[PDB]
Amino acid sequence: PKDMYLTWEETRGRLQYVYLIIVYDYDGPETRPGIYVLTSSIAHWQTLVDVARGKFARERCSFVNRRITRPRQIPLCTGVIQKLGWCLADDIHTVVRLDNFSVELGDFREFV
Amino acid sequence: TQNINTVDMGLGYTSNTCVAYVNRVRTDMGVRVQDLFRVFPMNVYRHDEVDRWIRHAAGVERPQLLDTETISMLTFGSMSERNAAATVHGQKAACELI
Amino acid sequence: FAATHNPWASQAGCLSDVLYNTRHRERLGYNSKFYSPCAQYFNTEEIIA
Amino acid sequence: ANIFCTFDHKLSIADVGKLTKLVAAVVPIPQRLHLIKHYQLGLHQFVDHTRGYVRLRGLLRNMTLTLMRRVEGNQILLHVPTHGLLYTVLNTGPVTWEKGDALCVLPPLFHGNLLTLGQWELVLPWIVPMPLALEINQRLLIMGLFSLDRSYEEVKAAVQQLQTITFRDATFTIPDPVIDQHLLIDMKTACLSMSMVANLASELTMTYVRKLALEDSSMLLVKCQELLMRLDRERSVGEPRTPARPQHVSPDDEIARLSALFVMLRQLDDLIREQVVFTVCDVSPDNKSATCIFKG
Amino acid sequence: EANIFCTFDHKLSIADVGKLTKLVAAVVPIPQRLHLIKHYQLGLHQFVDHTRGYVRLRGLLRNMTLTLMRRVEGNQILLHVPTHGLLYTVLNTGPVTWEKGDALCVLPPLFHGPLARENLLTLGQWELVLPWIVPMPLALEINQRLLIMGLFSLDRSYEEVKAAVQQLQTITFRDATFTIPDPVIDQHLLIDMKTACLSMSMVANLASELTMTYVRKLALEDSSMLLVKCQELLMRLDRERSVGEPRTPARPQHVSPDDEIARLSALFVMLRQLDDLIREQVVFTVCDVSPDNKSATCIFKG
Amino acid sequence: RRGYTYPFGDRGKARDHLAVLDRTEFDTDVRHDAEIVERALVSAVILAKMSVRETLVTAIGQTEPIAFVHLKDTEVQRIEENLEGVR
Repeated sequence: PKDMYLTWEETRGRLQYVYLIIVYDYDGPETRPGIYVLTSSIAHWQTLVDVARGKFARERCSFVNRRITRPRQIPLCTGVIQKLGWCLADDIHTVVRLDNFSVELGDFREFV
Repeated sequence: TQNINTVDMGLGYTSNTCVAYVNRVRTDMGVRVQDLFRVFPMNVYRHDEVDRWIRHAAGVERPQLLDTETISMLTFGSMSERNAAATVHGQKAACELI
Repeated sequence: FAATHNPWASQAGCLSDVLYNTRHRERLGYNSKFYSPCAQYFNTEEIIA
Repeated sequence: ANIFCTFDHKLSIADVGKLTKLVAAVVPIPQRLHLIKHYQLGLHQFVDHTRGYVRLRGLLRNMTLTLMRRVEGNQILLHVPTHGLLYTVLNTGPVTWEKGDALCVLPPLFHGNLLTLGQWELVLPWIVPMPLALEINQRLLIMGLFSLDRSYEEVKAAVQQLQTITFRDATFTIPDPVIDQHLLIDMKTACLSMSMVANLASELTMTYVRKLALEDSSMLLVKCQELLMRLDRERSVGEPRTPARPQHVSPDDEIARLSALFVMLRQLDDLIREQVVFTVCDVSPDNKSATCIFKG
Repeated sequence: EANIFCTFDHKLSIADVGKLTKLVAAVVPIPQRLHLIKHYQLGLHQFVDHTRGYVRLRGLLRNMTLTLMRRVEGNQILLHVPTHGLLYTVLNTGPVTWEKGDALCVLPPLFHGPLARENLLTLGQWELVLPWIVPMPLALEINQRLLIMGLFSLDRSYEEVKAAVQQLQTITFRDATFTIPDPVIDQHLLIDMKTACLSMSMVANLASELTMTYVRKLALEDSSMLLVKCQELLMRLDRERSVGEPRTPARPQHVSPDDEIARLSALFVMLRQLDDLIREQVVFTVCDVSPDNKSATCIFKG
Repeated sequence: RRGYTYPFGDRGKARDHLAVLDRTEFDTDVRHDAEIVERALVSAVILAKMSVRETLVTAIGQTEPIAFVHLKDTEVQRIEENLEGVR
């Protein structure tokens, strides 16, 4: 899907891993969770979380803003990473879909 | 793997065993008594200063700073001797009874 | 043919039977790695069973 | 890899009939040794009065699990599972399983049909779904936090409410962590550690947002500092004027604060995390065994 | 895909192939994951650059994929990328004591202390330096000491930070001693401090009115060794804050245990988030070690 | 605040009476004020009695009398003269 797909890359890495990422933007009154499918050349989890923190610090400040504006309501999380697998840089097809897809149903790994 | 097994076919005690001949003494046969402040390491006096004075006057050192091996020393039973440098008399062995 | 040569050691309730009994050391959290050589005469579950 | 677990004792055929009901169950082993005795089998090597719970969960992180495969008359073929391939395990714990649930492993405190020898017993860990595992983990930890003040009665009603556990066909009695008005020692260290971490989290961020916002200071740091001000204002509202934090601190006391914070954070990983072991597949009828993938 | 071939540029002496053939079943980090590579992309010497930062090598080494060395035949070494869950063997070049049942991590090469400079492979302007396959508690201690050296060193003169860092760089692990060579303040280290600060403040907010005072309750109640060793720290804290007395805690007013369960759940979320910044992933879990600690086998990928 | 900073013998029995002392709040009417000050006062005097470690009476169903603590007897007579003049 062209709407949910995004990256921060020239997508010229060879092995493109994929990552499901959702967020929790509290600029709306209840929540406006931006669901996203994210490819990346980067494969390690932690440094990817750091790059995502560098990209999504607006949702973090919105998270702390929800915490100060409503103490009784508990803030649940900020976002959850889960890898799905990996492909090749030519396997994309502009709705963007993949011809081969190795699967890896990883874990719900949260982050703030 | 050879799965052997054996059956005793004795009415009483066939086999004997004699302590025959001694080579050496592995221990110290010394007077270094068993120090209680490791075998009961968590217990301290309620007043802080008197416990500081007692551990000063007995030579036994307090925990210097709180690290994970000290926590494992308090919770588990661990290697809390931190063994001597030179060892010319083998092991060390005694205890206490009032 | 006496009563007891050490009244601070024999009866269940003295200091040594709560200092060297293994089943009484567990009520005080002792360092398990040390071999107390006196701990063979002071037990009861090892002795009476 | 195979493990052969023999018994030095005499094995009664009635106990063989008991043991063949354990055709495929999870058992832990302290070290991967090819030929092993039965004294290292199970969790009877760690049971006592004084250690209790957290010691077993700590010692379960580094143990390797295995499955019984077949039964010879004096040795058991234990089979260490490998990742990705799937096996059929048995539902040992009291909770029944459902499809798709991630299975975690927990020491059986409540346990109460086991192999019986003269000094050695067999005890098998509970194979519980992960949300129930985290649920009873935080239930036991809050029940350990409340352990000092049960002389009052609404807190007795609170721990009585926390005593039971709601799940599908499940009313368990989680055992009391405090025994004879005293806490067992590892839970005492655990609750003390999270208490002091909660204290130093309050008492050090008031310095470190100042120490860190002399760099690029985004709105994250600003709202963090206002939240810290809210915490300070709601903390010392019933107190005299202010805590009045100073700026010129000795270095080594700060080192002893921060190292203590991290080293007591280090001994809480066994409670905050969960080893997922099995992701279950299609279950047998009446839910007494299931084919499961070993996600280890 | 599982096998990759690295070819050398220089001619290889008998000493070169003899040094290489002792490196069977050793670890090699490869960044690029290409099927064929030159020796400039081998190992770690392409990114070894001192006066830059140990956290830089710790960051980029975390992204590089691993392999094992086998079937060396001259002008090719045939590295084999291990896959998940299978049983492989590993020879430790670094002088680290290995114990069974232990889980391993990858760290950049911190020097042993004599500075042996055993490059163990000779080229004209190239070396084969290796990352250290290290047990999990040592790597956890390295990350912890690294973050402590990061947080402490802000806004400090050289004097007190020298007298502290000369104590903090020294580590001990099983009758050994290592140091951290390039501990400098970098950007990734800085953003990890900011996330740790946010997480610690979230732990500060998400504590109830009874978990905060539990250590105070036990300080009234009991006197163990670690009770005193924590009470001195909290007492020095509260005495540097206020010159009054640390108050006895009160009765718990509002008890409604679902708030406490959700409170501890949010505390657990933030504490796992804080804990992941020092914990690295397990890259090898051992099965059995040689009695010489020269090699072992391991059931994990690279 | 003087009760929290003070070291007593035991802390739970002092603690719930201090908690009683924290619940001294009033309304606009004065009918309930004259009955909440007696519970505030019995809590204050049992803190006064337990702070010096003096023996308070502990009969079954017994109340502590509202008494001044550690004063001279002529000062007691003078202060009761003043309170009678208020009466």
